[PDB]
Amino acid sequence: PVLTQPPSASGTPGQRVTISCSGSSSNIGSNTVSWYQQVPGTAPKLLIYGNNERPSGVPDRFSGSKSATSASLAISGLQSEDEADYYCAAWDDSLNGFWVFGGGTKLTVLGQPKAAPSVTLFPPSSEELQANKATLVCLISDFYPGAVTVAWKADSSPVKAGVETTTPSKQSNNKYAASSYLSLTPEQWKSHKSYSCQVTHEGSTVEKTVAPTECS
Amino acid sequence: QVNLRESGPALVKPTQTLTLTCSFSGFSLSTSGMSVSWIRQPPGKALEWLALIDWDDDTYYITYSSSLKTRLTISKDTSKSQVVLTMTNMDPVDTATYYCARTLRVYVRDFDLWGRGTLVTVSSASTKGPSVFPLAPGTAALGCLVKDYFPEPVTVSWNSGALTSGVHTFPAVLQSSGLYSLSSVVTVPSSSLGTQTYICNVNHKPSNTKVDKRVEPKSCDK
Repeated sequence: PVLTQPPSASGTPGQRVTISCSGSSSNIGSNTVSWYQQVPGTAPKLLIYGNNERPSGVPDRFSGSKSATSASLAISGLQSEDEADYYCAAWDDSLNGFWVFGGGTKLTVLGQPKAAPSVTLFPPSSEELQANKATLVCLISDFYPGAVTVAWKADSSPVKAGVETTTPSKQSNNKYAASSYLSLTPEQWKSHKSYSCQVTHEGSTVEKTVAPTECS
Repeated sequence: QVNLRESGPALVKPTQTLTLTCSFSGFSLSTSGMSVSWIRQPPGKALEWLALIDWDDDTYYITYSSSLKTRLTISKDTSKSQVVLTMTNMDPVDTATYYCARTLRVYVRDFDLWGRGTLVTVSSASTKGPSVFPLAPGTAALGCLVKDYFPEPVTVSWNSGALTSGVHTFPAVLQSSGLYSLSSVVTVPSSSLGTQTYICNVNHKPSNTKVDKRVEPKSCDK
C-alpha cells in the first residue's frame, strides 16, 4: 500500500489551504495519521499526530483531520515560513505490519514580496594560482523566489565554457542561495582584464566584476 | 539534554554492507514501550520507512519492498541505548540520507523525535579530502573555498565556533569529475578586518581531515 498526496500545493500569504492524503482501510482507515514538515536539506519534524493533535510548539494555524480513508492537513493563514515539503504517514497492519509515508507535497507561498539577491564575486586566490588552477566564485544569497540564472563575461565577451552552477537551495531564513564557479587555467585568467558574474532574478540583472592583478 | 543521533560510514562500496548506529539519551523516563525506526531519503525524493524495532518487546518489522526486504536487519543494544541498522549488498541507488526516529508509547503512533540524519554515498570511488583556499576581502566579505573532495559532507565553522553571525556556508557544487567543492563566506564590518582574526575550520569526516585556514588581506591588491 501507498499513501497518495498531490506533488505540489500553493497559496498566497494569509490564505487557508488544505493538503490531502489518500490511503486504504488498513492504514488511514484504521490507524492514526501523522504529518511532517521538512525544509529540503534538514530533518523532518512532527507537525500533527493522532489525526488532529498538535505537537508542543507547533503553531495553532496547523490542524489535521481524517475521515474514512483520507486525511487532510489545513494551514489557516499561510506565512512565508510555511514553504516546505509536507508528508503524511500511517501504520499499516496488512502483511506483517509496516509504516507508510506519502510521496510529499511541496508547498509554495506565492504572492510574497521579492527579495533581490546579494552577490559576492571572488577572484582566484594567489595560493590557488600557485597550484596551477584558477577558480572564480560567485555566491548568490538572500533571494526569493528561488530561481536565478547566471551569465559570465570575460572582458565584455560571453564566456563559453568552464561554468558550474548549483541549484538554488533554501536558507534558514526562507530565502534561497546558489553559487556559480568558473574554472580557468591561470593563463586564461591572465588573458583578460576583467571577468563578471551577472545574476538575473525575476528579470532583474545585477553584476559583480573582478580583475586580475600582477605583482612581479 | 535530549538527543537522538545517527552515526556510521559516509561511504560504502557497491555490494558491501552498511552498518548505521542510532544513539539516544536524556529521556530515560519516557522509553517504556517506545520503538525506534530507520527511514531514508534519496536526494530530492520522498521519505521511505525501512525498519522498526520495539525497545521493551522483542518484535521488529521490515519493509516489504522487494528490493529491500532481504537486505535489512535491525537490532538493539540496550546497555548502550543504541539501535543498529545493517543493510547488505549496497547499490548506488541506496545513496541517501538515513534517519533514525522515535515512537513513544502513550494506538497512537508517530515519529515525534528525529535524528539530524546521516548521509551515505554508495560508490566505488575513493575518499578524497579537500584543499582549502582563502577568499580574501560598510562591510566586507571574506571566505574559504573548499575544493575537490569526496564524498559529502563537509562542515565549516569560523574561529572554532566563536564566530557565527554573518556566516553563510553554501551547498556544494558537483563537478563532472565526480568531486565536490563548496564555499563559506562571512560578512563583517570593514573596520574589523584589522582587529579580528578570521580562521575557517573545515571538517571532512569521511576522509578524517580537518583544515584550519587563516584568511589574510589580499596580496597584490591593486
